[PDB]
Amino acid sequence: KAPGQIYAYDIHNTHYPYVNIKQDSQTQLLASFRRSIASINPFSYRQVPSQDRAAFGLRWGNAWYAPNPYPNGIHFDRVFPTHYDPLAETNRTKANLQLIKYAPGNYSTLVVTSEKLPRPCIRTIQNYRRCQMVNGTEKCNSEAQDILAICPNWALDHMKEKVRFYTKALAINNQTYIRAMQVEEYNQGRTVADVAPKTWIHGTRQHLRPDTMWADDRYTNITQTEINEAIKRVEARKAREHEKKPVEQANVNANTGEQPVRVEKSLYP
Amino acid sequence: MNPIQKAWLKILEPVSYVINEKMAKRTGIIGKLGRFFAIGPREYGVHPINRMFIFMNRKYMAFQAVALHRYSFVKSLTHNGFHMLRVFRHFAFVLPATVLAGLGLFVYWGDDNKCYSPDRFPYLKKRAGDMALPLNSLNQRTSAHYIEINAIYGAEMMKRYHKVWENIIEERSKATDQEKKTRYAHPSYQYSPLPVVSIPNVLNPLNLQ
Amino acid sequence: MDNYFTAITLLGLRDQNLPPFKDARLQRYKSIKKMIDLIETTTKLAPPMPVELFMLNPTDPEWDDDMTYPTITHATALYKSSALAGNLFLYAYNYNNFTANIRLRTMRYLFPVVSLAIFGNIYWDYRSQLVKVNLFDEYIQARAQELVKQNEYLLEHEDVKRYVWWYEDLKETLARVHRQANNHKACDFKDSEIILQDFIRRYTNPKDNLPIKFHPQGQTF
Amino acid sequence: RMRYLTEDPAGDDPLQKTKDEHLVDLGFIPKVFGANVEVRKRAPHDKYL
Amino acid sequence: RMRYLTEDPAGDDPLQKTKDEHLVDLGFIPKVFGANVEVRKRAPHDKYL
Amino acid sequence: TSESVLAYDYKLWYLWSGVSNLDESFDMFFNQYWALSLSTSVFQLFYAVILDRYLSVLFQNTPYTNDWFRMMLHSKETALIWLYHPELSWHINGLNQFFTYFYGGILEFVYFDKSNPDMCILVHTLWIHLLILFLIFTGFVTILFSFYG
Amino acid sequence: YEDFVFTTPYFQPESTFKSVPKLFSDILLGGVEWVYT
Amino acid sequence: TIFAETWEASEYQYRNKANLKTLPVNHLGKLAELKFDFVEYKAHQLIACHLYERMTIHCMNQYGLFKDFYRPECLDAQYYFKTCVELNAAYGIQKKFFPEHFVGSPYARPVPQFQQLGL
Amino acid sequence: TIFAETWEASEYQYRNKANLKTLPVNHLGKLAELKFDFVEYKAHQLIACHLYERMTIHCMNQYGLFKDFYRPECLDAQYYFKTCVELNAAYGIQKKFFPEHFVGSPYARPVPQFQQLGL
Amino acid sequence: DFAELLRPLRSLSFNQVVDRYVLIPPNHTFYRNWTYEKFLGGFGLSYLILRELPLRNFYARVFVMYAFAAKVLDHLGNPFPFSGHGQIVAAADRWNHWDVRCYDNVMKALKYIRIPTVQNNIPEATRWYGRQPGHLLRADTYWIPNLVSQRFAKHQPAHWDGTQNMPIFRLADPKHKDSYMVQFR
Amino acid sequence: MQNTTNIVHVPVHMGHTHYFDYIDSFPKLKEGPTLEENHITNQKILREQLISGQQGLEQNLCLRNCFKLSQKRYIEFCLDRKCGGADFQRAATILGYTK
Amino acid sequence: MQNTTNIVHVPVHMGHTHYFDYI
Ligand SMILES: CCCCCCCCCCCCCCCCCC(=O)OC[C@H](COP(=O)([O-])OCC(O)COP(=O)([O-])OC[C@@H](COC(=O)CCCCCCCCCCCCCCCCC)OC(=O)CCCCCCCCCCCCCCCCC)OC(=O)CCCCCCCCCCCCCCCCC
Ligand SMILES: CCCCCCCCCCCCCCCCCC(=O)OC[C@H](COP(=O)([O-])OCC(O)COP(=O)([O-])OC[C@@H](COC(=O)CCCCCCCCCCCCCCCCC)OC(=O)CCCCCCCCCCCCCCCCC)OC(=O)CCCCCCCCCCCCCCCCC
Ligand SMILES: CCCCCCCCCCCCCCCCCC(=O)OC[C@H](COP(=O)([O-])OCC(O)COP(=O)([O-])OC[C@@H](COC(=O)CCCCCCCCCCCCCCCCC)OC(=O)CCCCCCCCCCCCCCCCC)OC(=O)CCCCCCCCCCCCCCCCC
Ligand SMILES: CCCCCCCCCCCCCCCCCC(=O)OC[C@H](COP(=O)([O-])OCC(O)COP(=O)([O-])OC[C@@H](COC(=O)CCCCCCCCCCCCCCCCC)OC(=O)CCCCCCCCCCCCCCCCC)OC(=O)CCCCCCCCCCCCCCCCC
Ligand SMILES: COC1=C(OC)C(=O)C(C/C=C(\C)CC/C=C(\C)CC/C=C(\C)CC/C=C(\C)CC/C=C(\C)CC/C=C(/C)CC/C=C(\C)CCC=C(C)C)=C(C)C1=O
Ligand SMILES: CCCCCCCC/C=C/CCCCCCCC(=O)OC[C@H](COP(=O)(O)OCCN)OC(=O)CCCCCCC/C=C/CCCCCCCC
Repeated sequence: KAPGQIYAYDIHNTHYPYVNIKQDSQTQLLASFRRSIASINPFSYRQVPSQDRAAFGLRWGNAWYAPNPYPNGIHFDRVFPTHYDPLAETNRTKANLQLIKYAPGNYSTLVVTSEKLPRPCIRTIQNYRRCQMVNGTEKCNSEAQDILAICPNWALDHMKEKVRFYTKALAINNQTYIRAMQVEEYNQGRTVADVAPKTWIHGTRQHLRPDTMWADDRYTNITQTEINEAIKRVEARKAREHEKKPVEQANVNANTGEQPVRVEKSLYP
Repeated sequence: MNPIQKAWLKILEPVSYVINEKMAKRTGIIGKLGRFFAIGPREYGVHPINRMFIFMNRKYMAFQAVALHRYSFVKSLTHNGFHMLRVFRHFAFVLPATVLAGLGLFVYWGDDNKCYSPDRFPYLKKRAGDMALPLNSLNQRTSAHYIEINAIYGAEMMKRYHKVWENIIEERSKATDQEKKTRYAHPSYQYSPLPVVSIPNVLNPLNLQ
Repeated sequence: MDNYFTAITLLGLRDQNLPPFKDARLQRYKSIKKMIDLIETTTKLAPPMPVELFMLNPTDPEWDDDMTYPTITHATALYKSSALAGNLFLYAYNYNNFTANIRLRTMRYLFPVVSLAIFGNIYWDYRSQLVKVNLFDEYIQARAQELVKQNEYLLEHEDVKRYVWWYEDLKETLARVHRQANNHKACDFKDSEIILQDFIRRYTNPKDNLPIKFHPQGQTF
Repeated sequence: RMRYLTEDPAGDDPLQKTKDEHLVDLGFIPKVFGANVEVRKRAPHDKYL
Repeated sequence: RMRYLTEDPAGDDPLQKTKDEHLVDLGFIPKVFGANVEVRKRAPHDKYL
Repeated sequence: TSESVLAYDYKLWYLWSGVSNLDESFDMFFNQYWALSLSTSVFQLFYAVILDRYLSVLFQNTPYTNDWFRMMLHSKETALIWLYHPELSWHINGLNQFFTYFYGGILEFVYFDKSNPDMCILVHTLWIHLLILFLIFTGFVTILFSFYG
Repeated sequence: YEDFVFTTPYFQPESTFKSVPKLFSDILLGGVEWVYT
Repeated sequence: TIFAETWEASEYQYRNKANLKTLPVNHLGKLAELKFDFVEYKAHQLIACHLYERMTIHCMNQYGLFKDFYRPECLDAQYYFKTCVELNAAYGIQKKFFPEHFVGSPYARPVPQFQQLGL
Repeated sequence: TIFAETWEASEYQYRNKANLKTLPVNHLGKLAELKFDFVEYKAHQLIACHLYERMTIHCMNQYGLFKDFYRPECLDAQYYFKTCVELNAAYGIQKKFFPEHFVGSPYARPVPQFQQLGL
Repeated sequence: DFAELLRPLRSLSFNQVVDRYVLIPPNHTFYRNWTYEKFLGGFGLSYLILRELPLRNFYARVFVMYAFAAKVLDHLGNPFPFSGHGQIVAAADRWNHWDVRCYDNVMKALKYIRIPTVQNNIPEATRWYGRQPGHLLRADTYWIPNLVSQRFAKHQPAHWDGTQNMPIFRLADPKHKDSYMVQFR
Repeated sequence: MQNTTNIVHVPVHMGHTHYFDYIDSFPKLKEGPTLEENHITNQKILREQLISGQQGLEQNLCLRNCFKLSQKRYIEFCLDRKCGGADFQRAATILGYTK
Repeated sequence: MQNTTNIVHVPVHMGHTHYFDYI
């Protein structure tokens, strides 16, 4: 009847790994001393949990450690506008009552959840499907009316909206299907037979050279003489390609009192 | 002075020699610092909590002696000892019973010590981070049987899926490219061979079993 | 910014570095737009498998018991034990008075009766709590095995094989995907589009009104 | 049974629900139904309260 | 012009507006329109600001 | 409600940091298959798709997909099984959709708090509470029921 | 589909290539109220 | 998916719901807290969540995973990277199936057709 | 229009709007404030706004319209009558063209048809 | 180092891994929170020994106790009582909140931070579940009518009818005829 | 909108007592049988079910468990594998799911 | 939802000054 141990216990083989995040000499020396006497030290605290004993988290000196919250620009002012920028400081300064309040969930992520419908409403749905596959849809009127009556209205609204969402997602997935299965002009008339016997590694740096000059030793033996000659050849080709240039279009956002178009920004200011 | 203070002295005996003899009189700041952290009899070293108990212990005990020292209700019933007419004899054992009940004053302090707290609503708030909950939270609950039985069920069934998963990968490895691209495929799919390439058949990328 | 690792992998950031100029660096981002629409569509063609495989149906009437977790209140049992010990110190600290003063005889006589009843309540609750915990542990283990032996057959259904064959075809398919060029255009994955289209055309019918059909046990995310 | 049949007004925020103008642009033209004025709300068996 | 083009989100309560479930039972089946995504809001002449 | 309250208490925080190998919050699958995708391999792109599907599973924190109810491939217990059978992400995404469609409500967006507070139920905290009230009661006696002067 | 019916109207695949030019719209957390004192 | 290095913040803020989180750009200041020497190109620091990924590698190369990687500059990078890809995965999904929730979408507050005005 | 003497108080309360007014029954206590003698039948006191009208007539017959009708018992009847028929006209129109505003209407919170649930 | 993390898994089979780290035999008899009691209880035990320091100057012990209080206040936070709570970061394990996993409202309060909408209201489903009345004991010595009446009441056996919601007591609702004297605020 | 607003679908009667507001009665409330009467009534059902309703039960339980599955194709698999080659419609008639 | 929330359709530039917030 031995207590159960978690996977982390087999990595360290002890319950007393004195992990302190503060990288000061006083702290790491004391931890090494405390890490060695943890077997016979009464002032020992566990950091690896077990079935029989809970544990503490990572230590920060005498206090406890927690990562800096992910940057969040949302804040709430009290006295004056602070213009809080989470990217201007490494560690987030504490929130003073008269200065700022930060957003909730210092350590939180975005997820999607769903409420659990009432148990009696679920049993009426089970009875409808069961009577459906057995007796057919046309003979499930009594089971359908029990749903509309026993299930509270807030649940019927959820059921009504689930159908509209999945109908929306169904279209969003089929539009991606259409864009994905579209045959571009550079693949017209090409099939699996015209495919090359290559794998992912054949498009990597070892087999496919990147578009940079110093990725390998290709251009390491080039001299200034060869460069001046190459500049002359590229300029020769430009004697035939520069003949064409796109025409300047009108500025759709010329009027400042008009909602501008979110047009692609220029590469450079 | 008490034994715990004497124990500190034997442990701090060498420290006292360094502070009181060397530092406490060397000169200048080292003197002010050694005379400030001197070791000796504690100035104002009394412990008011100890005294607070001694006072309240004595005052409450003098009350126990009065409340417990009462003439018997049973002896007054015969009208033969010291009591003929005692119209309030039925109050004789009220104060004694009230003092004896005081032994449970601290044993039963607060709601948690008078019942099984996990069956009470305030326990849920403590486990939710001292957070307010609706009063009916104790009823809206999922069966603990399902949570624990399903946790075991899922694992016992995965060990059997691992074996089935191996037999399937093995039988598929001995299958032709045509079979593994048409079996379980959509009826409207026309098979067109692809160029043969070297793609290993590795069960687990990580070297696990 | 979904499909992060997929996009980072297609751009080649796992083996090389992007061009240091914005013109070409941005064209390389727009070149994978087709492949993301493809790899996302492939991930939505997985066949179904029995839900009652690694998960018991929570809507089953067997779980209407709404049973609670029986626990042992160690902290409660330890406090009441320390408080009972405090009474023994109060008697010891005042032993001469309780023992020799007759005005305190009732305490000398009945203090142990009250202490035993207090101890009885303490140990009774702890003992009862311990019994209920063991009854709970032995039931969840016994009932779990009965349910395993009952639903083992579900692993013999051919849909489990169909699910694994689809997963392997996607592995071999994505293993064949490769970058064909570095012109920072969609044509850099020219041949890979045909490979993935064959995979999608192998589990769907493009010449339908809705090639991707909805079913409650399907893929949406 | 009374609290099972005790609802609040207005339900949830409609603006957090799927729009009809958006389904039309996605390729699905929604159909308009009528209100079900014939159903009477009732509480389930006592075991489910 | 900026404050003329400064609107607040969500508009007004849709529940205070005519329902489509009611028009059906009244004899008019509404037609579902799509969102007009091609219009750009602009401010009027200065005299009307 | 009105119940017993303590003078001084401690609140625990079972933080799911994901950066500590000392506890079960360490995502072993994500860190192993991520480092596996960094090395040049023929499955380099396949492992990326796997990680992206794993993140779409964490995004679905439904009653049928969450650690609170100890569901397979969502709780801390079954975090290692991802190392052997990463193909089950599709089964999960479909299972959660089946129960959500029939027995679930609307898919609502919420912020998942990784900090898991819990008030520690201790013994010495009530000793401190009695001592504070013992001082308060003694003052009541010291001021109004002291006849020593 | 697989012993399940999901009633949906006729899908129009032409809606995929719908030209929707993006328009500018900025949200200002911290702005103006209706009335001031 | 974002097919650029820069994105408009307003496009990832909600229009009919309270805004409690933003989608910030990579925190370039955390790159100066690494005490050891390393090579980082400016062409990889703007793309979402990749800077925190490369930093984690640099820290896992200089140090390991035991008793030396456990320093504040290296754990915050690992936490940021793990958190950045989770938030971006959810925002990307929410943008794919719930584009009407965000500012800039023409479906958050649909503009009616002229046939609906009765003129 | 109300075709009876009694109406359910809830049927004239708003479901999706704050309830700042009720449509109460006639205040019979105001009838005992008239000091003079009058004949009134109980069969006319429950119908909406009519009792205040008859009381106004009784007061305009006993007294006139100048310096004798200006007493609190008679002016409150004239004000109640003028106000009762104005509210009832407004509530009646709101009941005719905005029945979805009131409690008890099935369109205040429409119950969906079974075909909208997808089962 | 990534391969050093998987050393105990290479020597094991999949069935051995599950039986080892996943299918741990349930045993809910241990005092897991002893780790926190020992650590935090040491402050009180340490104060017993520290309050007896032979330091002569009273103001020198003022400095020692000021340093000792700083060590505690790093965990307790607020020195005043009935003001706040301490802050302890603990390890995450499968046994966190193990005895309250059956309750749903506890999960929502700990896990979910819901985003308020324009129609600023609590979700209707959450409000509806909240109206299902909880069970409130009849025993009441705070209302003097019950303090007298319940002394003459006969406790009769409540025979189980097969449900989990038998209202054999009063209900925690302000409108219940046996709870209207209770103030719900 | 008043925060303490509730829409009730069954009649309630509110007491008109000073300083208190509560539901004192429900119109047309019928007092059913006592807990002891229902107890005796149920024991008669359990007693008969214990004496005469325990033969041929193992088969019926397998059929009931098979019908608690999600999809129909899995039910047929459960019947053929566990219930000894039973029929879907023939088992649904035994369980009483057929009209 | 935040009370001081506004949706603007034309570009604006805010001042990055201490103690002040304006266009
Ligand atoms: C098998 C093991 C081995 C054994 C072998 C070894 C044998 C060696 C034995 C050694 C010593 C044994 C000790 C006992 C021998 C004493 C002999 C002697 O000479 O001593 C004289 C001795 C001399 O006096 P003292 O030394 O000056 O002071 C003595 C005391 O300190 C204080 O004295 P006091 O007189 O002041 O105390 C009075 C107190 C004494 O405390 C008690 O005894 C408690 C009394 C509770 C019972 C009261 C009965 C009332 C009558 C009801 C009639 C019906 C009965 C039906 C019962 C059915 C039960 C379901 O009683 C009262 O409080 C009187 C007031 C009663 C309440 C007022 C209202 C009454 C009417 C209520 C009616 C309600 C009806 C409503 C509805 C009706 C509808 C029909 O007096 C004593 O009697 C000593 C008693 C010591 C306490 C003994 C009990 C200890 C507790 C044990 C735990 C409980 C177990 C027993 C429970 C019994 C049933 C409840
Ligand atoms: C800033 C806020 C900080 C808050 C946190 C810190 C709070 C600190 C407050 C501390 C107050 C309590 C003191 C705790 C010990 C610390 C050392 C100390 O006492 O102060 C220095 C103290 C000197 O006193 P002083 O204040 O400096 O001045 C002397 C006075 O001028 C004249 O001298 P005196 O002798 O006349 O005066 C006696 C003096 C000192 O008297 C003492 O000796 C203290 C004795 C404390 C009890 C120790 C035994 C407790 C039971 C242990 C059970 C073990 C369980 C585990 C078993 C193993 C299996 C796991 O004062 C007291 O008695 C204080 C007692 C306070 C009341 C305690 C009982 C109240 C119960 C009410 C319910 C509360 C429940 C929680 C109770 C938790 C108990 C665990 O050192 C000594 O007295 C040395 C004594 C050496 C001989 C002792 C031999 C052992 C005796 C054991 C008890 C035997 C009796 C029967 C016990 C049966 C047990 C089953
Ligand atoms: C114009 C100038 C005047 C203006 C003055 C300024 C105005 C006031 C400003 C206020 C500022 C804001 C206040 C703070 C805000 C936070 C408030 C809060 O959250 O409290 C909630 C908290 C919740 O309790 P609750 O809502 O009232 O009641 C619900 C529960 O019952 C509570 O929990 P429970 O149900 O678990 O409790 C059950 C009960 C169980 O009790 C029982 O079962 C039976 C009773 C047993 C008593 C035993 C005592 C314990 C020790 C006994 C040991 C000796 C044994 C002796 C023999 C015993 C015989 C059996 O246990 C007790 O509560 C015992 C209480 C004992 C009190 C002493 C008895 C006499 C009454 C107090 C008289 C003195 C105060 C009046 C001052 C008047 C000055 C003009 O309130 C308190 O009860 C705590 C009171 C203290 C709060 C203020 C703390 C302020 C912080 C700074 C002071 C720190 C103390 C340092 C003292 C240093 C002295 C030198
Ligand atoms: C024959 C004569 C003797 C000859 C031999 C002489 C040599 C003896 C020494 C060797 C044998 C020792 C036996 C035990 C093995 C310990 C080995 C060890 O390495 O321990 C290091 C031990 C633990 O190291 P640690 O991991 O760093 O933990 C301390 C941290 O503060 C913790 O920080 P944290 O935040 O992680 O944790 C907070 C902490 C709470 O920690 C604190 O609050 C303390 C904080 C410090 C005070 C705040 C101001 C900061 C001061 C900083 C400057 C200090 C410089 C000191 C330098 C000392 C260098 C060693 O609370 C807890 O975590 C749990 C503590 C409660 C657990 C249960 C404790 C059971 C102890 C059993 C006692 C048994 C003996 C009886 C006691 C006396 C009875 C009258 O450190 C200590 O030196 C503790 C000093 C405590 C004072 C002890 C006074 C009594 C000593 C009794 C000696 C024997 C009897 C004497 C009788 C008198 C006549 C002879
Ligand atoms: C029996 O009859 C009765 C009396 O006798 C006449 C009474 O006096 C009284 C009155 C009672 C009193 C006046 C006492 C009231 C006491 C109250 C209210 C609580 C007192 C609380 C304190 C003094 C604070 C104590 C704080 C703590 C215990 C928290 C920190 C922990 C500490 C200090 C101890 C560490 C814990 C451990 C388990 C280790 C134990 C250590 C030891 C035993 C070492 C002992 C060392 C030596 C040198 C003896 C009653 C009610 C009575 O019924
Ligand atoms: C002389 C004895 C006096 C004792 C006091 C008198 C009253 C006695 C009252 C007895 C009541 C007993 C009821 C049962 C209470 C249950 C206690 C409990 O649950 O503890 C459990 C638990 C066991 O751990 P698990 O393995 O996880 O649990 C397995 C369960 N079988 O025990 C503990 O919590 C450990 C701590 C025990 C109490 C504190 C121990 C320290 C005592 C302090 C004084 C000793 C000073 C000297 C110590 C030497 C240090 C070098």
